[PDB]
Parts: sequence; structure tokens; C-alpha cells
Amino acid sequence: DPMVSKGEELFTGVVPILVELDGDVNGHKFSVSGEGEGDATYGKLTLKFICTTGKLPVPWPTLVTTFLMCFARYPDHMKQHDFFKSAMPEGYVQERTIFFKDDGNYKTRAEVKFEGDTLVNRIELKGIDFKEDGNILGHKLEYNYNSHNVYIMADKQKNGIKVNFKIRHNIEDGSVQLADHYQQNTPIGDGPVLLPDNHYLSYQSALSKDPNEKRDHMVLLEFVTAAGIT
Repeated sequence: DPMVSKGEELFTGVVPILVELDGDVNGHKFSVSGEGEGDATYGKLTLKFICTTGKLPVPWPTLVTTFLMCFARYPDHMKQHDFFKSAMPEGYVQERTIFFKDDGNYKTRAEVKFEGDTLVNRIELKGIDFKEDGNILGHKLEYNYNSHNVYIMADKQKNGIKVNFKIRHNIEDGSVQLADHYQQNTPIGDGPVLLPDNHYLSYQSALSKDPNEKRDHMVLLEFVTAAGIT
């Protein structure tokens, strides 16, 4: 299938990634740059993010979902369902509203596309209605991350997809902070795309620190596999 070939030739081995985020949460401004690589064959991403404006005013874990679905490993029998690679190289827009239960919300707009050989994710994030002393602006979330599934459906009227899911962030006391994610994606180009049957992406994420890094930062290792179509 030459549409499937075009995504395969773009993603084949290890692809460099660049992430750039401009953020304002309750008027707390901040920027983040990330670098790393992805290997869609294995669904594997390795990334290091740096707050280049000093201290990050929200917990790193709250930005994980915002900081690359085209690196998912789609099993061979599911290749016709991979919207994200099909939109490449021109790329797609990924927009979310993330509602933190009993607290504020993030609204994100991102463009995911190639710039040369590099796969780039440029993001603007706005957060509003946060509590200054809540779990997010009060930094009460644990530095770790649970596995979750992401359910994808076609958004046929818009030639894209819509995506809904819940993230549970562990709070320092043992409880959880729910972040209910609403997402839509649309191609940037006028080229055709693969619209998928309902399915999900299964995510695993591990957060760590670079022991030689003095800046505020997050190292992220993520594996992502599509499933849910026999």
C-alpha cells in the first residue's frame, strides 16, 4: 500500500526529535525545549526536556502528555489505521483541553511535522483557573507516571481524529489527581490521510533526572503500542 510505504520510509530507523513549548499558567510564564529520538519500529521515544526560563511553575508530570503519537508502534495488521504517520511529512495539529479535577485546565495547541530529517513538536500551552495552593501550582504531585490507554476515534467531518482519556497523577499523600484529556488532531496539508477504525494506544512512561543537569528538567522514556483491533 503506497500510503503505508510513505509513513514507513519516513519513520524507518531512529528519527531525531525537537520539542518547543511556550507556556503561561495563571500568568506564570515559562518555556521548555526538548531533544531526543524516536524509533517507531519499537514504539520507543527517549526525550530530555529543559525549562529554559528557570523553575518550571507546574509539576513536570502534568506536561508529559503535551510533550508525539506518530512514533507509536502500529502492529502490521493495524497499519491502515495509523492516521499520525499518514499526515507526514506536512504534519498535523494536535489540540487539547486538559481538565484537572477540582483545579484548573490546560488548553494546548501543537503542530507536529518534519523540518528536514527532524520531527518537530511546537506547542503553545495556556492554563487558567488554577489554585495557587492546589496540587499543580503547589507542586504536590509525585515524580512518576502510570500506564494508560488512549482511545482514538475518527472525526470524519474534519478529516482527522478525536481522542479522549483520563490520566491519574499520584499525589504526595497517596491520593490521585485526575486530568481528563480531550483531544482533536487534523492534518496540516491538503493531502489524504488514513482515518482509523476505533482503537487505542497503550502507553508506558518512565520519568528520571540527568544527574549532571543543574537546570530544572525531565528525562522521559515512553513506549507506545497500538492495539484493540484483532
